[PDB]
Amino acid sequence: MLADKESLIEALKLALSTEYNVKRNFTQSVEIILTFKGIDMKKGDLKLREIVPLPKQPSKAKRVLVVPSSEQLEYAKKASPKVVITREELQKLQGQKRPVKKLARQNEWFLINQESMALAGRILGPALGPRGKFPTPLPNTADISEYINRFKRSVLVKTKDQPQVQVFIGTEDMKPEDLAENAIAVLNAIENKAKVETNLRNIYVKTTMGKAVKVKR
Amino acid sequence: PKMKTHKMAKRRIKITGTGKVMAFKSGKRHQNTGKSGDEIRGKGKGFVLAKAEWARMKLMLPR
Amino acid sequence: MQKDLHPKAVPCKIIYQGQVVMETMSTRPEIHVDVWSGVHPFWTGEERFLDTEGRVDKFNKRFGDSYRRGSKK
Amino acid sequence: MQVILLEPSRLGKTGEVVSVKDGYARNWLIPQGLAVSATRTNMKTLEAQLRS
RNA sequence: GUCUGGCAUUCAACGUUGAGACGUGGUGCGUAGGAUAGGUGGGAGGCGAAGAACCCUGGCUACGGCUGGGGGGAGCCGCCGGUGAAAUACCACCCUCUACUUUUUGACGUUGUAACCUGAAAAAUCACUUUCGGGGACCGUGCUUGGCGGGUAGUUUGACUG
RNA sequence: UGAAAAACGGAGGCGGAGCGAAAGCGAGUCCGAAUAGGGCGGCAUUAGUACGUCGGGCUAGACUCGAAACCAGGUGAGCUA
RNA sequence: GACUGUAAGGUCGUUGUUCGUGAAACGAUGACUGAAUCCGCGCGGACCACCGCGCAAGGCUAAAUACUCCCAGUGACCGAU
RNA sequence: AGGGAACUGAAACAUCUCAGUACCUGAAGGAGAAGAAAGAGAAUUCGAUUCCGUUAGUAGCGGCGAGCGAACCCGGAUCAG
Repeated sequence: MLADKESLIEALKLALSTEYNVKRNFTQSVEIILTFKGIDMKKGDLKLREIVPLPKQPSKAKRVLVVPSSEQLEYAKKASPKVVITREELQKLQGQKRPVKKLARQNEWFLINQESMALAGRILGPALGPRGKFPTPLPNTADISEYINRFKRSVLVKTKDQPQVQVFIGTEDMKPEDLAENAIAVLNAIENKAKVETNLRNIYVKTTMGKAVKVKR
Repeated sequence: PKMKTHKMAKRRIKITGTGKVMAFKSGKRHQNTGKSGDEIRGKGKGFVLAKAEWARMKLMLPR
Repeated sequence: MQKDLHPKAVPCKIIYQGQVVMETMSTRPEIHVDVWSGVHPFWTGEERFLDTEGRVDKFNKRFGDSYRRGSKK
Repeated sequence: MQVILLEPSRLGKTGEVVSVKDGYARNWLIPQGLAVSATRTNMKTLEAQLRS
């Protein structure tokens, strides 16, 4: 509960201007970055690794890689992420060397079927130290498809070693004012689940590639 | 009205019943203890003889 | 009677009974003292309900500059 | 209390929640032409004394 | 009681050694990486009429580094690079660590006036003191400390005992 | 209830196996490298307890009185000054 | 019936509390700190972790508990040093 | 509440027991005083003060000395804003 609903108003919503940002070719996204005091990470309280997808449906946000089977292949590509294989017909990512680092670096969220923790796990998942990626389960249904859509447009906050509450949320061109409850269903949402209440540092916010702004208590 | 002197309400206080009462033998212990080997095996309720009449005002009500 | 401070004052308690160089360490101390005292504040003021002369206090003017009764000097 | 200021001629002039002197604004900086805050007009007249 | 230190009814300044923070930020030599690494999210363009490749040159170098101006004036930098515990800048970065543009802090010496007290005017030594000269942070009360102190207090000062 | 009462009443403690710093253990027990020993349920074993007058004692000056001395308050100093 | 019954924790020095004060929070004062500001805040006898309950902020609450100047009545006391 | 010693005991003897007691001073009714809260408890319960009943005469305190002494379970008057 960093703050009530009215927090990501003048905090994360600014890109259209002049001296501020830059007038590139296409509209960019929005950033949320803070600055912490020190470091501590193995017994008490950090590492924000939550399951926080997103209600509304934006556009092509993050990417996903799937390792289904032979009975769940085409029904696991309804989002055009990057590339999806099968089970038996999939043994190319365990023979070469360097080419292996092309299916793990540019894929944020994962939607790996519950039947693949090795064929793609220690090969293109938890091994990614910097990116901090891993495999996550799926709901309990005999069908696996829509979960793919309700997972790419999502936003994850990888744990690592950077002093800043990086909280991706979407973009900025349609109706950024859509933080009526979506933004409230991300950070503010996590309060009836995690174990927190007080003491993180100051809160900062800013524009993309121009300057930096501030937030409030 | 009975105060029960807590100090010597510690040590030996427990009651027996229909035989003999306990005590404390107490040697010397502490430092320079490099000799002796008998009382080393004799310490706890070292019975005195019968002088357990004084001690009563030490305790004698809900231990 | 226009003696004690109008506010709340301090007197009517306060004694001593301390020791002399010994605070649990080597040798059980004696005692040596067991007598009386008291405390009072200071001056400066203006007006409040019921004028007479003025006595006020110490810790009663610092934040004591709101609960007035009719003044502006 | 909230300090604030508007009558200059001495160290800037704007408002501020800072008190260098030991609370002695209203005890010398008021009976010689000043004012030095003493009211609530800085939760209005501190928003409502700057517009246009 | 008397002798000494500590903050407030002692305010801006002033010649100041020390000290904390905010601000740029800022030492780090395991080769190599266009390049000698404890950095993350965003990223498609970073510097430059507040003057930018390149050169001269002064200061702490277990031989890394910290800045200016001028000499050349419109030229130097992100991406499929490799390797490294990590690939990077732009907004941040904590560590042993720093010199100030602001602020606060024992101050030594120096002007002025907002605690204060001693000499005219309204029933004349108080109480208002009305413009009072005045000097002014000193005089002092608080809690704490050390010393002295029979000034004052409670006790001991042992006992044996041919 | 009520010129007696009283049953109703397990708040409750004492007796109760114990030992052990206690923990905890256990009809048996503190030692540690443990048939050999002190206490105990034990036991040729009371497992009891309440009322009363009563042996000594106890919380109180409570066997009483006899001391000049320490204090709070209050009263004149017309005694010597 | 004549009125209108609903606007501060803390340090150092310490008093208490059963706690002679130190191996302990908790009333509060001597000079310094008026922070938190709500899934924030007060403590479980210092603190760590989790629970429990209560929230600045001012009082009223009759009834019993404890009292004994007067009016009836009441007790196995004295006897007008 | 402002209130504050003290002969005694510890076989004498400044922390102490007397205690907050003697005395002074302020209040009103013959009722004021605590009494509905940043609470007691502790199985993952219970609400408004005090008294005595039982505990606990336990925990602690403590020239570690005599000694003072809650909360854990209990009755009623009261289990009301």
